[PDB]
This record gives sequence, structure tokens and C-alpha cells, in this order.
Amino acid sequence: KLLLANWGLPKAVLEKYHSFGVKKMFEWQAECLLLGQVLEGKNLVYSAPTSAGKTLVAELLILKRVLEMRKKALFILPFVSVAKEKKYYLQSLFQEVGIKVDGYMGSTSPSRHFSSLDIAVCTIERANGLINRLIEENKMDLLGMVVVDELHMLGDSHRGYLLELLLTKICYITRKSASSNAVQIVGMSATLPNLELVASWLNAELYHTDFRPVPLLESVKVGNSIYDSSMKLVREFEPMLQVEDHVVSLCYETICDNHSVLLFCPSKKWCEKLADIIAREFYNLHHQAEQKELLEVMDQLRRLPSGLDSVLQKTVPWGVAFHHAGLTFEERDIIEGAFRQGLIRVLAATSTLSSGVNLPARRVIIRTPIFGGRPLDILTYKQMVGRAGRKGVDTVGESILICKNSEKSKGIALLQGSLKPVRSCLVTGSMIRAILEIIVGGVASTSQDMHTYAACTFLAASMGAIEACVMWLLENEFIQSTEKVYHPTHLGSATLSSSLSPADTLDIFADLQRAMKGFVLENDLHILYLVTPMFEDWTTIDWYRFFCLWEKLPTSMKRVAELVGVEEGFLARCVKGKQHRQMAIHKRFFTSLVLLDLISEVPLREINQKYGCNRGQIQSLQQSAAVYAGMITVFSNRLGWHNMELLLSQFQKRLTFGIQRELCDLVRVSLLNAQRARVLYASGFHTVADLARANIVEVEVILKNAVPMRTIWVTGRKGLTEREAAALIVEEARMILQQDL
Amino acid sequence: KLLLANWGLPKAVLEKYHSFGVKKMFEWQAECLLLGQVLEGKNLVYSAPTSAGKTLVAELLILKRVLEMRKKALFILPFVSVAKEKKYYLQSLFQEVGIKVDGYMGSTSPSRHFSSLDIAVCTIERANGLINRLIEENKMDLLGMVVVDELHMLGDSHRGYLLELLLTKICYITRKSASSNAVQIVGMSATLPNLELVASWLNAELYHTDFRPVPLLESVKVGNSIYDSSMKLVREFEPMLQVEDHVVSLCYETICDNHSVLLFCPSKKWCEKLADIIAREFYNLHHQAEQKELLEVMDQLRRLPSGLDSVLQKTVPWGVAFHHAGLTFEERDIIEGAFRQGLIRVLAATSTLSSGVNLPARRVIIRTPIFGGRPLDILTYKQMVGRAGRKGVDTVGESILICKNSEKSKGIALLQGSLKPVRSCLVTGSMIRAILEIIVGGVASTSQDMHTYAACTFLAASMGAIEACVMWLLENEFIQSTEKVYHPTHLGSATLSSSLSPADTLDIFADLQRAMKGFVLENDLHILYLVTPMFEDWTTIDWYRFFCLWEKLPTSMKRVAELVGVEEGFLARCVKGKQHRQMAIHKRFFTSLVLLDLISEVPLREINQKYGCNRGQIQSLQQSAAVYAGMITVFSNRLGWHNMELLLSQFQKRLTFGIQRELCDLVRVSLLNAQRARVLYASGFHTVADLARANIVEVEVILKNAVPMRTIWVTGRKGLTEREAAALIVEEARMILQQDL
Ligand SMILES: COc1ccccc1-c1ccncc1C(=O)Nc1nnc(OCc2ccc(Cl)cc2)s1
Ligand SMILES: COc1ccccc1-c1ccncc1C(=O)Nc1nnc(OCc2ccc(Cl)cc2)s1
Repeated sequence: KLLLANWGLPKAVLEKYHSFGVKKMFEWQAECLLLGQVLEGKNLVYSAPTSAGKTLVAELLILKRVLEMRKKALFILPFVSVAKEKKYYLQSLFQEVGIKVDGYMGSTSPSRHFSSLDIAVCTIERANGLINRLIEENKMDLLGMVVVDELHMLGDSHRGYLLELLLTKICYITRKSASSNAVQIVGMSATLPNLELVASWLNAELYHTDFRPVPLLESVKVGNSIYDSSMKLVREFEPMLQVEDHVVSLCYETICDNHSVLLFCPSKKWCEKLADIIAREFYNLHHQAEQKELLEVMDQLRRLPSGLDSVLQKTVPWGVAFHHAGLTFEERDIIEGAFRQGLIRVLAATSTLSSGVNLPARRVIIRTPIFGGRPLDILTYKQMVGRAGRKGVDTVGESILICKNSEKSKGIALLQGSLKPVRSCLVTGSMIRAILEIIVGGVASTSQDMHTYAACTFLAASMGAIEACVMWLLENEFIQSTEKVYHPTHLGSATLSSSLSPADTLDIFADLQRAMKGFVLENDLHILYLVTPMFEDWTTIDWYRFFCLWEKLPTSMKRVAELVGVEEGFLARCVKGKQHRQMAIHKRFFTSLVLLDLISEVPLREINQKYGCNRGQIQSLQQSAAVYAGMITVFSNRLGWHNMELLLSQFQKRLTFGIQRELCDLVRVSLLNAQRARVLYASGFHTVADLARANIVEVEVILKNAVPMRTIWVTGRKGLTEREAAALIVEEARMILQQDL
Repeated sequence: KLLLANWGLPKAVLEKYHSFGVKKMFEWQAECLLLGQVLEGKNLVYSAPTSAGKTLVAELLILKRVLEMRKKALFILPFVSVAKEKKYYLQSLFQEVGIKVDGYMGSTSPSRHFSSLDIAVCTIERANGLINRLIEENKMDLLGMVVVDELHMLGDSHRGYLLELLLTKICYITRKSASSNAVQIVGMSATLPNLELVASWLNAELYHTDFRPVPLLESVKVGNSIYDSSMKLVREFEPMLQVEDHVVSLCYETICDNHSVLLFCPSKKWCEKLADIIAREFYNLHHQAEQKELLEVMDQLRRLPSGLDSVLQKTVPWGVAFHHAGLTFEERDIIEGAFRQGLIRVLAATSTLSSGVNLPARRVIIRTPIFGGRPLDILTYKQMVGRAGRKGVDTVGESILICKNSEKSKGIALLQGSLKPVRSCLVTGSMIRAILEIIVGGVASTSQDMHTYAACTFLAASMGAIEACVMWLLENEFIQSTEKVYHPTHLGSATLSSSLSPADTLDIFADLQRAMKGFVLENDLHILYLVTPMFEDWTTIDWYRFFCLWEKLPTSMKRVAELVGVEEGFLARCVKGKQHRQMAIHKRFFTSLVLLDLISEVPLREINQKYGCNRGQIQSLQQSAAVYAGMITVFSNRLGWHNMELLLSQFQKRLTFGIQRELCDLVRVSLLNAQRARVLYASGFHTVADLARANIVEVEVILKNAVPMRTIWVTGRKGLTEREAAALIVEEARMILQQDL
């Protein structure tokens, strides 16, 4: 029975699955897919190692709930990078059968309407908003499927509560129409202890497996000795060519057998240092002093807005490199592709890669059990060591955690530890959000229904607050009480529409209302201070640098600075030689200055030099700001603020792509980010109309010029040759202008 | 030879001309059209009575310069009403042959680009801007024809100088490429003395005729005696049924022969009184106390935003009525159509109708020679008395000017007077505008060329200033001087682009620049104070009323009022119980309040009641404000002001149609002004897409409802039946959404 052809499956999807290598399932997937009425709608909650092909069952169930019972489906993923990778994977897997798959990730939204879509690959943040939209204007009948990758995220997380709110709201909808399902829910999780609780909460069937196609050997390293998980010595490591940790010797031993290695370091500078070191030894140890593919990778990295990196330049032409959050998303994807193809053999990465893309390595060396001054998380450790072993290539996979002295204790604790149980995280902001979501959607009106809703949440399954939440929403004019039936107000409806926390929406309302009274239209800084999310921790602000920039602003910026709350007596002044709101204003002013250079098309390296923030932080900030701009635009649209929504309607795109207004029509093309559109705009093409018939060979020449074979790198298309790149550019322009009218 | 078939002419245009009755030309038209090389391009300047078919030669020459030498053409007309009538006339005459004819009048602009057009029926104000646009971005080769109706307007006028600037600029272009024409110029004028001078100035051939198809008998009336033009008694008038002027007796005598009468009064109240009087007598004198078509006219007047008029209600169902500027444009057109069809037999009109549409009456009675406290203009008198006599119906036409005592002297002076010679009207604002127009267009650079240009104007043909104009443009940063070659600046380029006087553009620049620093986005009043043209004399502002409105403004308006300069200590206060800029601000604030109710879709009668300004003044103000809004939008667009042009980009439409934002897509339909779109919007149609397939019979029912056979009145379509009206509405929506993509 274990064969993808025996199971009912489209021929096109079957032949696409044979391309990636999936031709015979495992026993665990069959036992999970044949777990009673799961194929009919009885929700499903299952756990498996990430290397065991967890998502195959989810994709099969989607194809089912989409083909047989034609309806929409949601694929909720934890992060934007993995969500985009899954969106492109599902697109390449489902294009032939005609299932329109599009993504709601970060700032990007599908050009086509959600009604035209058939699968929405969403982040946790945007899937909740999508379901809120479906509930508001009565379309919950379109949804028939919801898939939640990384179900364990529903516990303690900054975006996990939105996951719970996503399901407890759906289940109520299914359990209020009952006065094998109407909306199926399929969840993928890790080896959680209380998975059952989660399975019973969602009524889903529970499937837990521990099968790993490539066996895993986790071990600790103390001095020169290697011990297994159960405090048993397994090997006496002796360095081959070393100049205790012998990290370089371990990497050398891994490399000698024509394999690759993952090296998880606790910081960025540590990754850059511990990739330089192995590069130096691989030169000296291997030169007594594919290439072509590696030179292609170097040239791909060299035609980027930030260009080549000095440490990358020293490391990459030896098989060694580093992959941390400091690099741009393009550089990170290039390095990840190079490692995936075997071109890069040693990858010094941080913990961020552990939860990100699927990047398996033969040996995973975790330098220290102490990550960022704290012991490594058991979930993080499991995520790292689950990458040890490539399916279908390696016979085994090795994880080596390097510990010492006392550190040995934390290492053995990580070796013998297990995942913590899932939580609920639900007065509190999450419960306020949930109460507002149900009341404003009209799904629940009376307080008896309000407690019934809380009887459907994970808190009720794990085993007052709702009254406090209702009181808070009533006292803050989010909700009105009539003979005590609760009805949404205009502010309460606008909060649920623009997907913002009701806690933040109060100050957002105050800030926008103050901005309407006095606005500065002679720059884009006032329209940016409103769409600037916060400071958070996107960078470590240098006070002197800030004051210097401020001393050199146009004769019109400081007008915007003083109209929003910034000062000069406290503007990188007092803090220069050394208040919770003024700090949040200046740290928002600086943040709004950086975005000012992002929408002014300033090169990332120049922004880094003038502001001191690296390019990864700048890109993260611009993505967050674009999301916030979209939310603020919807908030003003639903409040009847036509003179502000009109101003904000373009800044989401101008921040997503970091462009000027002129390119806002060119960047609609998927392959025109901010530099293949500026060089294509200077040559006279200023509209997607002039680019549909743009001379093919002409745009090839233009893309060949202006360099900061497949040197051009495209997000989701990896590397593209100039000719193929601009051919796809003109084809995308043709499709955009042809299917939008 | 005198036959429209013998002349080379399209068969479709010939059969369309036979519809209006034009089947045999006069001798004067043949002698003017065969005046040497006029048919080849030698410009043409000719004079004829307005009843002699002056424009036939112009239309024939256009068809020529359009069919043979395919190129664009301009039809410059003095006013918006006559320009629109001519646009619809030329459209109905030229649709079959395929000559795309569209109008640049007031605020409306063609949906299609000027390149697609073949005839542009423009006002004098907008034709100059069109020619400036053609000269700027090098398209003067498209223009090959320019037709100027009412050439005598080029002298002393508020829009006449723009006419001269229109031609002296063209001639230079033709006479600078010479270092039978490249742009033909055809002018129609009245019996001017210095026509020759104008003919030689434009190099045009001169044709003057005095032929009138219906002979005219002008006479003066003193007491009971009627004297001819040369102080000779012609008839001893005796009233038939009178209760000296015997105006009513004269109207009765005209009516008894089943004819109609035009009665030109010096004011609006006089027209309303002297139509009520003849209505009263036509009831009492004719009732000892077509109908169906007249009841149709009453119902047409009753389904208007202002509804029926009390004086109109008393007068119209007797054949008598009044036509003054106080009425709406729709009411004026309805009354003019009723008089033209013979339904209305006595029309008490003001001097405004004299220069407007072609409305002939058998007898034209001019009550008094003193019009508005001053003697009647000889041009105005000729314009009035040229309407005496319908071609093809009457055998003669009669003009009767009622004078008395001393007034007799001014009456005989008008009888024996003649038209004053044409002037030039060119430091002065016109010469500044002309110098800026040539320099910024790049057509002239050196001061030698600058004096050469002034050697091409009408001043040079009638027989220092240019140096003063250049100095003024240099000292005001409109123009820069290099090694002394004059180049346009950004402000100088923006002034020529947005078609505003350089005198006004300085204060406009200052006002917009001040508005960018602090703007109020929570209402539309700040975006309206910038697009409010001026006070001029559009109304007589009532101070108490203004202060009352101000005492009752939202909690956000007075914010806009104090941000622009308005006060409360001087805001219908001091002037209430009884400074050239503060007067221009408050009179702009009040004007910006009225427009606020126009874009809020307040009914015209409610605006009239709350502000004290009649509906004709309100409509004139809204048209002027829409023109100003378009000019300001272009001015900000060319100055790189993206945050202001975006705000202003919709107010031109919102003021042209007096609508809200929601209807800005519906009013793109030619038959949806502001009340056939609001009632069609409330039923769910909020987009021109929902109206293309809008159920035909459904929109018929919706238009049948909401009444404030052909009751629906459409501008340019006269009266339309509900079924035909909404059928044309859905057809226009289909065309709009089908040909715009
Ligand atoms: C505020 O909404 C944003 C808009 C722009 C960018 C980011 C956000 C955002 C930010 C932070 N968290 C969440 C969101 C979010 O996506 N909320 C959404 N709500 N509705 C959406 O459209 C989906 C949709 C539309 C129509 C139908 Cl019929 C069905 C589904 S997205
Ligand atoms: C400022 O321009 C306004 C815009 C809106 C409404 C009123 C005005 C206005 C107001 C007062 N006086 C004059 C104008 C005026 O029409 N100026 C114009 N200039 N260019 C135009 O377009 C014609 C055109 C366009 C492209 C080509 Cl290739 C050739 C011709 S219109």
C-alpha cells in the first residue's frame, strides 16, 4: 500500500511528486492517513520528525479537501521564509491540476482576490486576519480546510496565541452550527507531551510517531572524548590536522568523507570568525600554502545591492561560509542554496536557521550549550539536531554538542531532556483580542455566549476573565451595550478589520487623529512616522550618529519631527552623554529616518554606513513597516478617513520593495525588486505597459548592464540567467496587464 | 454653384447637413470660400451677421483641413454654453465620417487623449493651454487648423487677450519655420471697422459681407410712436388690450400673429416681473377670467434638483417665461429649448442670452437703452437685434428699443451707432503671460527673438515692454539667465503647465507651500480652500449669515479656518456691524464653505437657503472652482509635489459634478450628474462595472423612482424618457469600461 500511485492522486501531482523524489510513503504516514474518519473531516493532529516527511500527509489531505469538496484551504506557517518556500513548493506541485495557490505572508498579498484563490499559504498573523474577514462578511462556507504546520507554536510564542485564536474561533463556528465536519483542521507538531490534550481540544484524531528515515546519533563532546546520549563513551576523537574543541578538526573529519557540516554558533561574530577559521585551515591544510559552480555563487553574491561580503569573499571560495541574520535575505537564500546543492561544505549558522528552512547536513555541530547567555532551548536543540542526516544520501546522521567542565551538565540535560508541554497564553491582550474578534464578527452577542466561547478554547480543554475583557472593551469604546447585548462600534469594527491589537489600536487612533489635525505633505516622513511600527529591538541605536543625522536634516524634516513629538534637547542629546514615551518617539523618529532612505532608494550599504544598522536588520525593519502600513491603511479605510487612507495606500508597496513612486507599477512584476526596476526604469520603461512589449533582447542588454552564468538572483527562482531573467520579466508584465483587466 | 452637393463634401456630412436644413449656401459663403488660396491655407478672416450662417464656412474648411491633410483642429469659442452646443453640433455632424470631436470647455476634459482626437472644441481659456502643451513637448506638427469664432473677442475682454496670445504664438511658429501654410487660421467676426488690420496681422484673406437672409427693421419707440433707424416715423402703435411702454401690448401684437417675442430686460427681477405681467394678461386677456408639450416642459422642470420655480410655475403655463442667470443651467437650457420649439412665446431674458446660444425670435423688444445703470453696449445691442427674425420662417425681423424723453437720445445713438475698433490689450499681465509662454516653451531664447515675437503680435500690426516683462520674470524666479539666454525654471515651467497667470501663480505657490507645512486631513475644507478660485463677484455675501454658519461649524472646520487665515474677530463680525487680504480670505472661506456643501451633495435649494446665493451663482462658482482645482493639480504635479497632487486629483471631478467620492466612478457616465447617480448608487450600483450589466429595466424603475413623457433632462440631449435615459446610461457605462482598457 505504501506507494504514491496506489493512493488516489492526480496524475499531474503524482508526476510532480516523483520529481522531488517522493515516490513511496512511509508506514507512519499511511497509519496517520488511515486513522478512522480523518479522510472525511474528523480533524487530525499528528507528530513526526521534520525529516520524516511530515507535510506529505497535510498536502495529501489538502488535495482531497480541495478536489472532492471544492472549497478554500489555509496553510498556516510559523515564519515568512518557510511560508514562502512552502508557497513556491505548493505552487510548483499544484499548478498543473489548476489549484490556484497564493500566499499571505508578511506584507505581500495576492494580486487576485481570495475568492479566485483555492489555497492560501498564510503566516499565523495574516491567516487570523483572513479568517476574520471571512467571518465578518459571511463567507465562512468557502473555508473547508485549515492546515497548521508547527502546531507546537500555539503555546508560548509572540504569534502562537493568534494560532489558538484562529482555531477556537473556527471550532465555535463549527460547534454553533450544530445547534464529518464543516471546516477540517490538520495540525503538524513535534514530540510534545500533551499532544493528546491538543487532539481532544480540536476533536481531531491523534497520530504520534517517532520514525526517522535516517537514524540519529546525538552525542556530547568533552575534551577529547565523545559520549553518547546515555552518558556512554562511543568514540575517542583524535584531531587529524589541528592548529580540545577541535571544531575545525571535526569539520575536517566530516569533510574528508565528501560530506557537509552544520555548525550552530550562538552569535553572528562567532559565525563569521568560525567560518574564517575553517576557511583558513581548508586553504593551508589542503593547499600546502564545483569550482565553476562556486564561482557562479560568488558572481551571484556580487550582483546584489550589498554586493559581495568581505568575510564571504574570504570564506566561500573554500567551501566554508557563514549564515546569520546579519546578511540580507537574498544573501541568506544564496548561501542556503549553495549549502543545499553541496557547493558549500561548512556552514556556520545561528539558531535562526534551526526553525527556518529545511537544510539538512550530515553532521550538526552545536558549539556550545549556552546560546546567548542562556542554556539552549530543548525545542531549539531538537530543531537543530533534527537536521543531522540527509534522507536518501546518508546512512546515519550525527549531532555533536561541544561542552566542557560544568557545561557538561547542561549538555547532558539537553541530551536527555524532552519538550515542555504546550500552553494557552490566554485580563490579557490575547483574551481581549479574542473577545473583540467574536463580538465584532457578530458570531457571539450575549455574555452567556461569551463564556460559551471561552468554553471552546484551549484553556477549557487544559482543565471571570471574559467579564473583565468585556468591561475593558466597553470602557474603551470598542463595544456598545444595549438591552446587555454587545455590538461593535466604528472603532471596534476598525480594530478587527485592520488586524491590530486593541491595546495598540488606542494609541494608533490617537496618533492618526492627531496627525489629521496637522500634517506635513512636503516630505514622506509624516506618512512614514505613522506607518513605522515601533522600535522593538530592530537595531542598537547609536545616539551620536542619530544626533549627527538630525543636525543634517532638510529644512522640512525637523518640522515633521516637532509635529510628532521629537525634540532637540532630547534627541540623541541627553542620551548622547549617558521618559518611556519620548524614548518611543525618538526611537520611532530614527526608525522613520531609516525607512526614509529605504523609500528614497538609497543603497543598503550607504544606509548601513550612515545609520550603523546592518542590512539584515534594515530588511527586517522594512518588512515590518510595510505590514504596519497595510494595517494602518485598512484601519483608516474602515474609519471613514479618506484623506489619510489615500496618502497611506502606496507606502505598503514603497516599503515592501524599498522603491520610489515611479517604480510602483514596475515592481508589480515578481522579478523587479528595487534594482532590476530602477535600471529598467532609467531606460524609458516606467510602466508595466511599456514592459509587456519591451523588446526582449533589449531588456536582456539592460539587465546585463549596471552590475553592483545565472548571476541574477530571484526570490523563489534562485539564480536566473540575464536572458531568462528579463524574458520572465516581460512575460510577467504581459500576464499582469493582460489578466488585470 | 450654390448647393451643398456641388461642393466636394462627404455623403454622410451632406445628409446630416440636410437634416438641420442647410441644403443651399448663400452667395457670400461661396465668395468667401473661393477667395483665392483660402482653401489651401492662406488664413481666412471674415465677417457676417450671426443669422447668415457664419459657421458653415468654418465647418467646411475644417472638414477640408481634416480629411485631405489629416491633422488636428481647434474650434475656439467665447463661452462654455455656446462651446458645448457647438461641440454637440459638430459631433452629430461628424460622427458618421469618423472625425473624433471632443471638447475642452470649463472643467470637462475628453476621456480620450488629445492624440486620438481630431477636432478639439475648446474655450479660449483652454485652447491656449492646449497649444502650450503642444508646443512644450513638440507636437506642433499635429495642429494644422485653428478656428476662432467671435474673432472680435480678441480685443477688450477678460479672455480676449488669451485669444491674441493664441495666434501671435502660432504665427511665430509658422514664421520661424520659414527661416500655403502649416497651421491655417480661420476667424469669424462681426461688422468690425478694423477687420482689415486683423486680416493683415494674421496674413489671412479678408471677407466682409452684410447679407442677412431675413431683413432686419430696427426701430425706436417713444410714447405711442414708432420711429425707424433714421429718425423717421414708420408706424403709430395703438395698444390692443392694455391694462406708453405698452410692452405687454407689443407682446400681444406679436403673439396674435402666432409668433414669439424676445424681451431683453436689464436685470433678473425685471425679467421675473415682466414675465409675470404678460402671463397675467395672457390669462385674463385670453380666458375671460402645445399644451401637452408645455405640460411635458413643466414636468421636465419639476424633476430637477431645484425643482419647479414659483415664478416659472405661474408664467410657463401661459406661453410666457423668463430666462436669466439666476436659474440653473438645466433650467436655462429647458427654457431655451421650449422657446426654440415655439412652446414658450414670450421670453423675458437678460443681456447674457444675447452673447450665448442661437435663439432667434420674430420680434426682439429691448425694454430700455440703459442696461445696469449704463448705456447698452453697441456690440451688445447688435447681438440682441441680430436675433430678430427666424431664417426660413419669418419674412422680416423686427427690433423695437423702447426709449423715452431724454432716453430717446441714447436710443437713437444705439440705432445709428457702429462697433468700436478691436484692440490688443498688450508692464501688463498679458505681455508677462506671453513672454513666459514663449520662453518656457523654448520657442524663443534671446531678447532679440523676444522683440521679434512682439513684432508678430497685434500691437506690431496696429502700428521696451518686453525688457520689463523679462526683468519681472527674472526678478520673480520664473526664469533664469545664462551666458543673457533665458531658460525656464521649475516654477516657470509649472506656471506654463498649469495654465495660470504668473501674477496669481506667485500667491498660489505661497499658499500651497504654506499648506504643505500644516494640513488638515479630517475634512475636505483645506483641500477646498486651495482650489477655491477667489471671491470675484459670484455672490453678494451676507455677513450675518456667514457669522451664523461659522458659529455652527464642526469642531474641526475652524481649525482649517485658522490655519488658512480666517478669524473670528473679523469673520462676519466687524463687517456685520458695518484689510484687502483678510477680506479675500473670509470671502474665500465662505466660498469654500459653499463648495463644502456642493461636494457634500446638499440640494441646491438648501444651499441657497442657508447661504443666500441663488442656484445659478452656485453652479457658476462650482464650475469655476473645478477649473481652478484642475489648474492647481497640474501646478503641483509639475512641481514634484506628490503629497498634494494626490489629494487634489479628485476634487476637480467632485466639483464638476458636485458629488461625493463614492459617485466619482458613476459620474463618468455622461447621463449621471449628481442625482441620477445618487439614486442609482443607493440601489447597489457603486461602480461603472456594476452599471454596464445593470439590469436595463431595473435602472428604468430606479430612475422612475425618486422624483424631486421625456421628464428626465440631459445636458446636450435635451429631454429623455426614463427608459431611454437609463438605456443610454447602461450603454455609456459599457462603452466607458470597454474602451478604457
Ligand atoms: C491589516 O491587514 C493587513 C493588511 C496588509 C498587510 C498586513 C496586514 C496584517 C498585519 C498584521 N496582521 C495581520 C494582517 C492581515 O493580513 N489582516 C488581513 N485581513 N484580511 C486580509 O485579506 C484576506 C481576505 C480578504 C478578503 C476575503 Cl473575502 C477573505 C480574506 S489580510
Ligand atoms: C491647467 O489646465 C487645466 C486643467 C484642467 C482644467 C482646466 C485647466 C485650465 C484652466 C484655465 N485655463 C486653462 C486651462 C487648461 O485647460 N490648460 C490646459 N493645458 N493642457 C491641456 O490639455 C490639452 C492637451 C493635453 C495633451 C496634449 Cl499632447 C495636447 C493638449 S488643458
